[PDB]
Amino acid sequence: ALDNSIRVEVKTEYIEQQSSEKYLFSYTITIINLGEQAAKLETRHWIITDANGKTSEVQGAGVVGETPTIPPNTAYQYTSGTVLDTPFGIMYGTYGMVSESGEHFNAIIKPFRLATPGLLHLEHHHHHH
Amino acid sequence: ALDNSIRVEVKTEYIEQQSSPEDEKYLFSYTITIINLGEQAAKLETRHWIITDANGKTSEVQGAGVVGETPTIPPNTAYQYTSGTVLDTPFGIMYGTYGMVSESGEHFNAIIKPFRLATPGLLHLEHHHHHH
Ligand SMILES: C[As](C)(=O)[O-]
Repeated sequence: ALDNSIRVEVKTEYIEQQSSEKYLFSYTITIINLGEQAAKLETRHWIITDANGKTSEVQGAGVVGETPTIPPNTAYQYTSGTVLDTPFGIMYGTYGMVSESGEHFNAIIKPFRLATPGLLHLEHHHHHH
Repeated sequence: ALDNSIRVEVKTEYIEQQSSPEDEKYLFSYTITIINLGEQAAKLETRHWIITDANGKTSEVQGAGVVGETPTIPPNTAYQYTSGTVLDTPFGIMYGTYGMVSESGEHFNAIIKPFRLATPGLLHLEHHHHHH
């Protein structure tokens, strides 16, 4: 029931540039419950930040319109997206969970990158001879 | 000439609400199918969208290709792709054109008929029944 009983994994994908400039990204999240009892995702709380420092927040019921119940040792996956004003940004937040025993807690979704394949930062190394 | 060689079909889906305390936002996805019924390959070079919210407030999107590519659709082939858009109202309309170019080098447009974007059950269901 305690925190850490829920692990959040994330993958993203730059979808398309909407020049009017805006950038559409998609993100697929897998919420895995490794706790003793089942847990229900009741709310979400996103904090999005673009390359310019402009930040926005989204608080709502469930994810993609659903409040799934994730039994123990089960993984719930879903996909959504966000439109940024810049070709890259950072996104993090929390999910409002509720244990089978009626105990409410937050599942943490660590910061993750939103970026076009051309602006994804790469550190460069090489062989020393 | 080749204006009839391409047919566009589309389906949509309400993904998720992206609203902030005072700024309504609704994320939609759309899956376009571009069928080349021509006897020659056709390459999608540009797109030009006209997006309208429930109040007539429109936005215009113009760019090269779709989702990062300018696909070549050979004869008798249906190319599908998915993208999306965010509206400030739970209902809206989209329409526009794709700038196509044929193997022969000729440029023409593939029309994209207007289609809706709507959150499910925005309008209550109407009921019919076998009379008598
Ligand atoms: C599934 As999407 C992020 O292209 O609306």
